Amino acid sequence: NIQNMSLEDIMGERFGRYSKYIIQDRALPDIRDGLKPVQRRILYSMNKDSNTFDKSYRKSAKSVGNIMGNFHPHGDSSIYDAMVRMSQNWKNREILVEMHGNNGSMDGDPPAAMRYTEARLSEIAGYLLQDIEKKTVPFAWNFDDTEKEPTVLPAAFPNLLVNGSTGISAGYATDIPPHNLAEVIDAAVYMIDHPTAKIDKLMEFLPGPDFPTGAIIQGRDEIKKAYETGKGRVVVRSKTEIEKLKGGKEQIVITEIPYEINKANLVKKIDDVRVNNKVAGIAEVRDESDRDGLRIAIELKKDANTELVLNYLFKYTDLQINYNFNMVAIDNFTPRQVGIVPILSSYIAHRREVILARSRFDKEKAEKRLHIVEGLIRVISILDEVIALIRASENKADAKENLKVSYDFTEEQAEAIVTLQLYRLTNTDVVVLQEEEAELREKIAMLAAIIGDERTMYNLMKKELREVKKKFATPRLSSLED
Amino acid sequence: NIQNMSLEDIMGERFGRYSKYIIQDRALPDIRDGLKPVQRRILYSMNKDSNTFDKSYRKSAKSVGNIMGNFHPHGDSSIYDAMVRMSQNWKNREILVEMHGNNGSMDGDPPAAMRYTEARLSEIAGYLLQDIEKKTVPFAWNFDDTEKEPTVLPAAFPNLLVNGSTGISAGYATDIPPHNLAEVIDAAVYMIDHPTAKIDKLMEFLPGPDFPTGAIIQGRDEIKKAYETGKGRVVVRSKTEIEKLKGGKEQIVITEIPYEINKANLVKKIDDVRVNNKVAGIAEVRDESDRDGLRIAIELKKDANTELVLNYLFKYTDLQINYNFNMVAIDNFTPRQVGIVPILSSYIAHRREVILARSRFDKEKAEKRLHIVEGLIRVISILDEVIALIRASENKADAKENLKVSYDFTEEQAEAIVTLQLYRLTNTDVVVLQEEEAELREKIAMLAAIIGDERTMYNLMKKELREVKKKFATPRLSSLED
Amino acid sequence: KLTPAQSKNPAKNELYLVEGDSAGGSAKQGRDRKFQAILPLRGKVINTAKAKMADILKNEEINTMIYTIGAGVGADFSIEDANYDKIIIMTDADTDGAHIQTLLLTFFYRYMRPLVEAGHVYIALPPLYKAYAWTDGELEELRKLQRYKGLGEMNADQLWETTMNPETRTLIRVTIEDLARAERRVNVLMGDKVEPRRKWIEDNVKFT
Amino acid sequence: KLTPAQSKNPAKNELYLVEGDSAGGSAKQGRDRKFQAILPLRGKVINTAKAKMADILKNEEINTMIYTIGAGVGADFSIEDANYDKIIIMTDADTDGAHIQTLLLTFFYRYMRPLVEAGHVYIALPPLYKMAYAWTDGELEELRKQLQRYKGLGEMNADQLWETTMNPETRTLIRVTIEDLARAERRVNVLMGDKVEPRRKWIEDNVKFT
DNA sequence: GACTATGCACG
DNA sequence: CGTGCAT
DNA sequence: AGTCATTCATG
DNA sequence: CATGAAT
Ligand SMILES: N[C@@H]1CCN2c3c(F)cc4c(=O)c(C(=O)O)cn(C5CC5)c4c3COC[C@H]12
Ligand SMILES: N[C@@H]1CCN2c3c(F)cc4c(=O)c(C(=O)O)cn(C5CC5)c4c3COC[C@H]12
Ligand SMILES: [Mg+2]
Ligand SMILES: [Mg+2]
Ligand SMILES: [Mg+2]
Ligand SMILES: [Mg+2]
Ligand SMILES: [Mg+2]
Ligand SMILES: [Mg+2]
Repeated sequence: NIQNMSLEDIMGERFGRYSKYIIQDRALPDIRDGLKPVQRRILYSMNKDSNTFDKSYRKSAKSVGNIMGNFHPHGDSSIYDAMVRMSQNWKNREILVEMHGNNGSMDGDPPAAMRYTEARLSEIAGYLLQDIEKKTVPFAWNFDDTEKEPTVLPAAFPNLLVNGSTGISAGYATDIPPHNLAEVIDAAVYMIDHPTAKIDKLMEFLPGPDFPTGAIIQGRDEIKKAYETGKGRVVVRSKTEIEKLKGGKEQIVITEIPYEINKANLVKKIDDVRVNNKVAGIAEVRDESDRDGLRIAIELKKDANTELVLNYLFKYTDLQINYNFNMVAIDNFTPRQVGIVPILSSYIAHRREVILARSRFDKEKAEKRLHIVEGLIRVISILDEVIALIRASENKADAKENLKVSYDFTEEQAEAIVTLQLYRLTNTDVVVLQEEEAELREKIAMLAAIIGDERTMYNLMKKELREVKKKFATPRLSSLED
Repeated sequence: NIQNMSLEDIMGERFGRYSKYIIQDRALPDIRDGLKPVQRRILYSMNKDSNTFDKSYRKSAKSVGNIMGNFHPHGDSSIYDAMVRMSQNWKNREILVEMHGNNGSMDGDPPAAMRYTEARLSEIAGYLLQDIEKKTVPFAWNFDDTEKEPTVLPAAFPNLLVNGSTGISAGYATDIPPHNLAEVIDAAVYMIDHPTAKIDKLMEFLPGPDFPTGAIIQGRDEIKKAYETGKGRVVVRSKTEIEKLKGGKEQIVITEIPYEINKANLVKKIDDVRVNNKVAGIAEVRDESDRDGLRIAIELKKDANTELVLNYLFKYTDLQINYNFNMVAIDNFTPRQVGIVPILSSYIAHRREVILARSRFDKEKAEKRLHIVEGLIRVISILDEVIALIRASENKADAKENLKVSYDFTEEQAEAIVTLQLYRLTNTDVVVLQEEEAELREKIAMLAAIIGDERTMYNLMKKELREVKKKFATPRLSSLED
Repeated sequence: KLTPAQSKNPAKNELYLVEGDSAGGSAKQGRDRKFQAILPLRGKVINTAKAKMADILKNEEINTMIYTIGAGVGADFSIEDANYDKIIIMTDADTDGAHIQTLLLTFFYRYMRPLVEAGHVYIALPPLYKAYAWTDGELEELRKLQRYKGLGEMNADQLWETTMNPETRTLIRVTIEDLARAERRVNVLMGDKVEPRRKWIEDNVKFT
Repeated sequence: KLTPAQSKNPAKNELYLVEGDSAGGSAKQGRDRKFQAILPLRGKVINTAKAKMADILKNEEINTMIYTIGAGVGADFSIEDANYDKIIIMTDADTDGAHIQTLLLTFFYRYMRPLVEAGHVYIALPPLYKMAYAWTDGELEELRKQLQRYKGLGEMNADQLWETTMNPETRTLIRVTIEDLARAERRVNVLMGDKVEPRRKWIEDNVKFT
């Protein structure tokens, strides 16, 4: 009716349970696909439901609830909130979810409720899922025990670096900034040819982060330190033009701001300086952003030191800030502080297991069909005899022992033949089959090569990484300086 | 760029627009299946999804989101709140939804949030959907114009009366109380045999409402009035015993209360009588209801006129209320005030439409096959020549054409024949086929009769109604008096 | 509540009364901030015929609306001391959208009559289809489809192009043609008395 | 917020601290209104090892726990003036359930040491399974000879809860006793304290990620 | 349908 | 102080 | 995750 | 004042 427990021997068990879980399965990304599980499920789920870039939008509530009843047993709102972020193009460098309707803003105001918005996977996310139908990735049982889910996605590009993460667990947290997709691929590709690549060389391809929010990044030194140890402190500064106004008045105009910064607060906190007269000479602050462009006018008074105002704002507001790398992720089930190399290596590693897994799957398919086709080619030259033989059999099974015994077909061939629809006897054309049998032998040859030669496989992996780069490559947004 | 309209003309197109919709398509039940469109959408969706009484419960959020994306384009909350109500056994006489988890109480604390609960259709609910897959009810397009949805359900029992409806719209409202399944079915069966049946006689079978919260319904005359004109004011009074207590004191003990009355608010409003002392003699009010019983003890003082108190509470609380019939429903797309008679009439007419529709369907199926089977029985008489004709044909199309022209097979059979799997050639048993040819001819004769004989048809309808009664019938809860 | 225009200007400034916090949000985004303010109507606007003038003034959407226009209510109402050249009611192209337009219109007729008779009160017609079409007759001619179920599924750049751009927007102006025929029409649809409304509905609504 | 027991009585009355309003409400229905009180813990509970005693006295859960147990808090805490003879923590059987147990316990330890030291702080073990009921994956596999996998408390109807966890003569129940007083201050401080390094290291030393 | 407070790690 | 999955 | 207000008709 | 689908 009652058992007793130590306070020590309890907090131990309890907190250890929550510690483990919130680390492996909540707050930190897998080092290969760059996803926290809630994100992976959203993606796997929408994909299963055919909710993709090429097809109509689904009401969000439908996507969410299906997630929540098939894979993720948590708040509907948490799931929605996550889904919304993956769609905000000022937090993700390369957005994974497209969403019709109010999905927030840089001004921080809240997105429309899950009942109003429609959504679907971005074309890019498709590549995160590529080949999943092909037994290329380890599946686990879902909380129900009713359906298998993937533990990691195939990742046809290296999501972790491209879209970043962040990041608060127990005993560990993570902040990984987003990166220009093309650069990361350039790095990965070099490292594929050059396993032992030093950070310095990789940095000729992958020079630093590329924020979707744009702006100026400063600190080659700390960027190296970060790419080496997983931690570093870089500086992000706002992009700023200076316009002359009539009457000898000048105007500081802001066109880009620092990652993770709320435009609306920033604007107040600046007007806050003006109001408090903290720095001499500010006439008026004005957010002049509109549906197609960010723009903050900080018009100053006549005879005002414009370099004094700008410098003060950079220091005492968020017009310029510190970004801190804290690159933590989950490798062999453990949290792991990691730099550029443990990342790209793990990615390449994984891209390997996948291409290998995929290539067996396809080989085996092609083998089985080649087998059937080989049988169908013989059948044709003995069509009549075969028909006659079947006609003479007592039933289905007997027709097969007869096809075997009399013509040495295999079970699998016999089955194929015996289940052919009558009208097929009008398709008696060997040369089309002989063309497929050839198509097939070549396919099997190519795949076998992939499977038995590490170099051949890595070149596949480069051909593909490049294809992705050609398809999704876009210009840098953040400039660098040191 | 800008065009003007009258106030008189703008309030017209607006209020007419809204009115029409909120009457035909929101607040009021179809007179035949008893459902407002949201409830119907709820049941049809869950059913399409196999979320049925015989299968694991689903997370409510999955269901709700699926309703919202396929059929009901509105609040996820509204939809849920509806779903939850169809599952509260103290609002519905016969609940259509089974929900695991906190779905509320007669104390009217709110149900657990959509994210916690699970649900499925009740067994009886299935009977509302019986035969929907046989083209027995008109379908329309959803808002998407992507999916059809039923405009009314097949209603294998008469839901409108059994479960009730309420009931606020524009220019109209509706209050129909629930009734005993068995009593309603008994009435409908009588009317089937006696179309011109008078109310007085129908009331021998269906003497009054049967609230699921039971209690005492007083006013045989107004029940009549209501069954006649669809309006009528009746009295509902709580079931009360009186216990003596060791002290010369007495206790009033409430065990059933009036439909739609909040137990927690009642208990409070009564204690308010005690606390204000509007009436002398109340010592304590105790809600003593547990998970398997309703019980409110009103402990009186010594020398305290218990008739006087009980009468006061009946008057100045909801211990006793008036219930007003306002039976409005949708007959022919129109809001219509109706009594017992057009209700049973419309039901019966509906069940006829269904049974006719259903029998045409099953018949068309039986025929399409019996036709195939005839062809096959022939093919065997001429197997060798049919194989030779296919052998000699150029392709599926040409073969079908040859079977038609050379042997008078029809398209449908020429299709069947040509798409037979080779192993079928093994068989020559014409008997088994013949047995099926018989079973099929019999089935068609049976179904044709139904369609062609109004009485055969009505007999079937009675038979079915009775099965439903034998299966789901349960005793009265509310007693009657005048 | 209110998201205000940047610069105060009676001659140009426009007031957008949006049905919904959600759409209120797409409006803040798609608008032109220099002269377009946004006031969401969160929930169904009170009926200003049925309710008591007591509970009418203790109403949040009625307060912030009389106060955001700065002319006051009743006959203490100065149309010269307004705050907007135009006032724009923007709702979903749905039934409840219609209903809302219907309640807002009775409030202005009842308690700011000058504004409607001065032609300052408009109604935005959002698109029904997507080129863009407003009628099922304007679409089938555009076939030589995304079906908007409400403002909430429209993106800011789209909302502007189709219904907020003072140079690309279709815009209905409310006028009082026959003052006394507009008092009956209004008092019957929105009044406290049910029976007259039923008859109106019966006579004018074609259930088919 | 609080649902009181119908009869005051420190000798029998139980206080149920339930994870969340949904389940708090299921418990409101399944209880025995004569001696069982329910107090919903709406949300994650404040870490009283990290936060400043100021922000602590200003937190509604802690205040309405201290002021319904009727014994004040801290060193001005008379054990004799309590209201309940058994305080029952009842949380979903999930990780975050486990997390709450962690936080509530650190609080009693920290600001009501006399209440646990006297064995008045219990923990309800809800059922993990239903095919009857089973608590351990081992207690399960034995039933399949003689499965609804409870994902939380909010998925159970009231007559279910009462029978398996709330009914005094049918419930399994943990009693939190303190064995090594000085070896708890350390176990608690490592895990719930402000300093982060120790906790990271304790996780590295005890949690097997396998 | 927007609002409100917590945990967790990190400058 | 704010970040983002959780309660 | 509970909470707040309004429509609509009726007694 | 409470009802139940809607904003
Ligand atoms: N005591 C706290 C103040 C209010 N509050 C919230 C909340 F603010 C947000 C949220 C949410 O945003 C939220 C979500 O689904 O995203 C869920 N909850 C509830 C489970 C706690 C919230 C709660 C819980 O209620 C109590 C606490
Ligand atoms: N101005 C009103 C006060 C608070 N309130 C509610 C509300 F109380 C409930 C609800 C709901 O219960 C509710 C639901 O989906 O069930 C929806 N809404 C919003 C669409 C109006 C509600 C709103 C709207 O916000 C404003 C109004
Ligand atoms: Mg939240
Ligand atoms: Mg700064
Ligand atoms: Mg609501
Ligand atoms: Mg009464
Ligand atoms: Mg709408
Ligand atoms: Mg839980």
